[PDB]
Amino acid sequence: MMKAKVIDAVSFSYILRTVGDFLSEANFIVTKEGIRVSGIDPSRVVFLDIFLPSSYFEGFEVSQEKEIIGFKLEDVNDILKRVLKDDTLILSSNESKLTLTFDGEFTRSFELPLIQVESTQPLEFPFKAQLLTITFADIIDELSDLGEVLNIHSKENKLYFEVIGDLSTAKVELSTDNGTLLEASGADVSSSYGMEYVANTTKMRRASDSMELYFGSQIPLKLRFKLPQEGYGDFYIAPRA
Amino acid sequence: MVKIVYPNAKDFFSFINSITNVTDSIILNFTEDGIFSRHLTEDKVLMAIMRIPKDVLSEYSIDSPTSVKLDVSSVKKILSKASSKKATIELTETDSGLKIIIRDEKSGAKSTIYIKAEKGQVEQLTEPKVNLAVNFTTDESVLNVIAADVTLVGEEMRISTEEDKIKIEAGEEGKRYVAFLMKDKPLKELSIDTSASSSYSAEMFKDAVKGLRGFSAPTMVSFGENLPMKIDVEAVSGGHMIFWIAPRL
Amino acid sequence: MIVLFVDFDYFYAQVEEVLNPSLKGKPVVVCVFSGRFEDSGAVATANYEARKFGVKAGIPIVEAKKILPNAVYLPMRKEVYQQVSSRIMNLLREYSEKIEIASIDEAYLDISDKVRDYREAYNLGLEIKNKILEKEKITVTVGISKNKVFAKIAADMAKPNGIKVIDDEEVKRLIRELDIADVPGIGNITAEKLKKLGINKLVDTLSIEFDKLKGMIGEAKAKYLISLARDEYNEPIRTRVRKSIGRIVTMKRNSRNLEEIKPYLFRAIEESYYKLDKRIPKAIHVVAVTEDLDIVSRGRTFPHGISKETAYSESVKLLQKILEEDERKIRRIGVRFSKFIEAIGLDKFFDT
Repeated sequence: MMKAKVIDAVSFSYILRTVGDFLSEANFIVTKEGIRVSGIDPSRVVFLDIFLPSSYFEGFEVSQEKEIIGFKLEDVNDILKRVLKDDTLILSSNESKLTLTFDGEFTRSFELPLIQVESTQPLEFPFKAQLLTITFADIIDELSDLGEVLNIHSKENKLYFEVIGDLSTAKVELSTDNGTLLEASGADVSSSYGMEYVANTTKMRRASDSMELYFGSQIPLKLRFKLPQEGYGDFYIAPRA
Repeated sequence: MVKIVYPNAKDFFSFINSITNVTDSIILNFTEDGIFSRHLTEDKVLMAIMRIPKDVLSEYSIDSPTSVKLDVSSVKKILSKASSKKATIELTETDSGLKIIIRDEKSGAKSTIYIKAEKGQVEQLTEPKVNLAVNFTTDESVLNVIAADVTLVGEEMRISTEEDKIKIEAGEEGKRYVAFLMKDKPLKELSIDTSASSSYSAEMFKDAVKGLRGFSAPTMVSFGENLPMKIDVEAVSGGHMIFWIAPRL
Repeated sequence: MIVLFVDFDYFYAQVEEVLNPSLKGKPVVVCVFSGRFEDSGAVATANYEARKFGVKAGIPIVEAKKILPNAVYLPMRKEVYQQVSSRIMNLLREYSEKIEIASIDEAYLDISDKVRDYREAYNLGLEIKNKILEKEKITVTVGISKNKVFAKIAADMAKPNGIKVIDDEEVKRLIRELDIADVPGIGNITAEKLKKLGINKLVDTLSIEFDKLKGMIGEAKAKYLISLARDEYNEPIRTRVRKSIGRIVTMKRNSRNLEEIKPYLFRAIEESYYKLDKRIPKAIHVVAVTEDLDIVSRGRTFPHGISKETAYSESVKLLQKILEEDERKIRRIGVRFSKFIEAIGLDKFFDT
């Protein structure tokens, strides 16, 4: 049995919508540290790993050193869309059900029977950058409709996003020298990624102020969206063949 | 010859549109007491009733009690003129149906529609004759929350009393919803004579709730143990829109 | 067919008399006390002494009290009436199985297989009356006729503590001679139009256009009154409400061939929906009996109903699943439906 009041229900719902672009179902892994969600999408291109620390919540309570709560992303996300302006959201569980309760102008709970979800598991990067998440999201939202492939390269600690689609192209330079990068260092390295996967994560702007981008040649793109406290939403995206 | 002047055109359109939640075609009945319309869905589970006492009309004149049938296309004509502006509506019979004049109150013109419509013979207004043990007052925003919630979770909803609250439940196999309504959270009023529960089509409840649109007044909901639910809203300019929903037994 | 209808006399109030025989012969009024104030509510049932003075079911308690200030007013004790009624229904089941319990105080027995004719039916009604008086001290009225509606008219004409047969000759007379408002099912709301339509008798509905009957009206009531007047109404006695409905059929040969099994499964579906009628099922199971007489089934639930088309397509998928999951030949194939959605019309709240 556990219980947690979500301090930012909007951030919480955008995190779960992002997870749901990749996963049909998942386990909340609940410990006194907080709540973890990990998985690999069906195509096996993307591995994600979210950690919401106990401080992300209010009145976080646990009965168990580890509680595994299986759920369908779409069902949870459907319910989260039902949140009202002044609602507090409280997650709770027992042996049989996950409950989402909205406490506001009146009280409303939605229950979902637990489902059995097979648990899941799977390194350093030649290049590393830090940037605001809003900066990443603005740039990607713009490039994402131009083609199916995001090309990423670095040269002399500058980062370049390029897209060449069927009809149009773009090239964005990101660097400390201009408005857009916080820190960056490493080798001159080039790789390409499926744009739809990267475009999905721009929702993380509603939960995250800064992020880490890591990549190298023929290795994954890691996007760490840093959350309040010790929290993160990591997405690892396999390089194109 | 039937001649009517409604002081609030906005409410007039709200009534017409509200009835449309139950039928595509509308029958208006002109009686000695005023105007009413009464329609049920094909399965008879949901009824819409518009009642307008003549004492809230600016002018009301009939020769004999008479009905006028507005087909789907006539309903569409009338609603195509729907507006929020302050206006008056003059409704008069013609040889082939009705004339409707809408008169803008603040400067100031008027526009007309001609409706081809079968006439005649008022059928009596019949409602459930039922004693309803539980009543509460709320508004359209709350009921719309409830309707969207129930409809997301199940085909059927159950409403009951539990101590001094109303409990609303819906669900399919494990997947359930439960809400509690009480006085001041969020209910404006709550009267529980005797404890009661009934179950209803969530879709029919949602349709009745759509029929509250445009009315600002508080909405009253009444139900009893395995009895029809009554939903009643009084228009600002006078007269009521009422929906009845048959229970699941 | 011979229907024997039992109507318990002034039931709730009669039970109070059994419990306190010092009440018998005085006005007794059993009330449902609601509601927001002193004496809020309605009379549930009054004994005949009370009824004499116009105190009866549905009148407000306050209006009853004005008329009969010194009558005995009792609150409704439903548990007690229910216990007594269940016992009596149980006694009636011993006469015929074969029984539709229509309400707490009304049951229809099909005794077509128990008696030869109305004279034997009559004597069986006296035994039933004697039995129920001996076991429960309750008097009842028995009505005997060829269908449920005329059995009930016979009991209406005979109550309280009565017994009446309406035979074939009298059925023919009453179609002509009986006020249409006295026909079971037809409330004052339908009948009071026909009074002004020149339809004062059951027979008067044979001279009106069938379409003109739907009407004032309504199709289902039209097919009801017309087949009564036509003397073609029967019956039948509906025993307990089933939780699942379906059909299984034997195939000419053992098979695992979808194309050979399908016509049998579709016909089971067809037979099934006829029986469901107005009931919309939420669940469907396909049931197979294997060559070696094992049973294998698979089902699915659809939160909104299952139409016959949905049942056609879903049943094939569930049969495919069986075939994928069991290596054996099947010999019988069938379908069952359950978890019914049953809507009742706002009708049943207008009458009367």
